[PDB]
Amino acid sequence: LGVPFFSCQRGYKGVWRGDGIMQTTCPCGAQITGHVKNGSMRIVGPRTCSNTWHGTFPINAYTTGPCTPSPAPNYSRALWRVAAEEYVEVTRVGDFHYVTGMTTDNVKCPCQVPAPEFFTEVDGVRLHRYAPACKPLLREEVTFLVGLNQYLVGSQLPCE
Amino acid sequence: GVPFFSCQRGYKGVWRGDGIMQTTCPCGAQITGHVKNGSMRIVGPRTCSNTWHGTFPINAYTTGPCTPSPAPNYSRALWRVAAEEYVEVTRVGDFHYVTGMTTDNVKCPCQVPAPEFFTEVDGVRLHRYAPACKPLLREEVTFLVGLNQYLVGSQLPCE
Ligand SMILES: [Zn+2]
Ligand SMILES: [Zn+2]
Repeated sequence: LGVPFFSCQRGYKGVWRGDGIMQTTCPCGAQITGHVKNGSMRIVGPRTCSNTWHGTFPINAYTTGPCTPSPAPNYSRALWRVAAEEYVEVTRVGDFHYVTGMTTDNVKCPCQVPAPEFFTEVDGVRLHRYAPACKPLLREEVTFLVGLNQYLVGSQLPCE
Repeated sequence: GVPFFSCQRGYKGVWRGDGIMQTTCPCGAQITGHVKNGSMRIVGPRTCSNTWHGTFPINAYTTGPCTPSPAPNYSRALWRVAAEEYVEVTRVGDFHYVTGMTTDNVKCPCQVPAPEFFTEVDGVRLHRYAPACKPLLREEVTFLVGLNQYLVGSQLPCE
């Protein structure tokens, strides 16, 4: 049962790539419409959805339309999907990035981070339509694989 | 919006996640997929090739909690390696080769991902959002893996 405000997903507010009409459903039940033109989204929604009031658009498995978010480069943390059902948590310090969490020990991730629009989530905001459930993040005494080498959790990504 | 001929080529195979998928084919048809045990039951009008072929066209109008889990035994795939750039990968046995790219000097990861990370596999789109694919350049262009450069047609180095 969707409930106003308490059920609401934290939506995206920012630059969009592509123009047209976006459509989504907030977990509260609200249908949110985004009118996108020149990188900017105008939000239409009901009074009962936190997204309507914040001017945000909750991206999820029920999002449709031609546009995609282009997230701001000043993010702190991101969820990066590195295998079919596995995630690494990326922490951005300056221009450097660190794997600070993972869903399973010895998860293999690419040696460099992609552009932020390839992240599943940035600072708690979902960016992708399909995304597997994130398992609880392991942040202690775990390692990740890059090729043949093992790196300790908190390590910088090999290529930087 | 012409029946059969406007139609997008759709996916048929294993899905992960069970539940109800919905999409709109470019012909205008609404197609529903009921996913149970990784298998999809199609419901659609007889005016769409996807109904007639048992397939499900994944695009910007797809909704539902499931995703394709394609067999690792494709021949060619489209791989989105930058915001608006793609590489074409050709598989031969356990080896992969970059056989096309949308711009010269594209950088790509050294390893191909699992197939569900491809935007297209053998002409079947797998991803909901996907930027338009510019013409694929298949000759006299280079791709980069880290600091190393390779001519089109070359194997990906982490193999
Ligand atoms: Zn809501
Ligand atoms: Zn059709």
